[PDB]
Amino acid sequence: DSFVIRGDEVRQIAPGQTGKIADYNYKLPDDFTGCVIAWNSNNLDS
Amino acid sequence: SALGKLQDVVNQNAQALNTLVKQLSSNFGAISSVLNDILSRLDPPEAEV
Amino acid sequence: ASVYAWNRKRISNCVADYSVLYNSASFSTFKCYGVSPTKLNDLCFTNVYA
Repeated sequence: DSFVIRGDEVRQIAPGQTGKIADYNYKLPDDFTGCVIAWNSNNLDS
Repeated sequence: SALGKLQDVVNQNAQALNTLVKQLSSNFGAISSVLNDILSRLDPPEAEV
Repeated sequence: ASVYAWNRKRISNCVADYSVLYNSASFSTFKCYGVSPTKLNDLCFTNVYA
């Protein structure tokens, strides 16, 4: 799964985690998830 | 009170059933003893534990 | 108020919508312990302390 999100929201992308962007748009299912890799690249953004 | 044995077995069975029913009031380490509460005020991830 | 003299206000006799304040993204961190945020609306409590 590929997407770019603000660094502040990176914690929300976790199994069973709750956040507005997380809950509404993309939330990991409350069970096994393989792995989550995040490297913030805000320089490329904006 | 001649019939001691009979009353003894009756009392023992009633006592076992009563303590089994009473064991439902125990928290056992949960946040509440009744199930509908720990289902009504928690998320499935922690309601599970 | 200052942290050492934290200000406590009692809350009672009202209909309280947690969902709207939770929906607002103004609050950076929202951690509820022992109670689920989504089901906060359904519950009824004796009183609240803020």
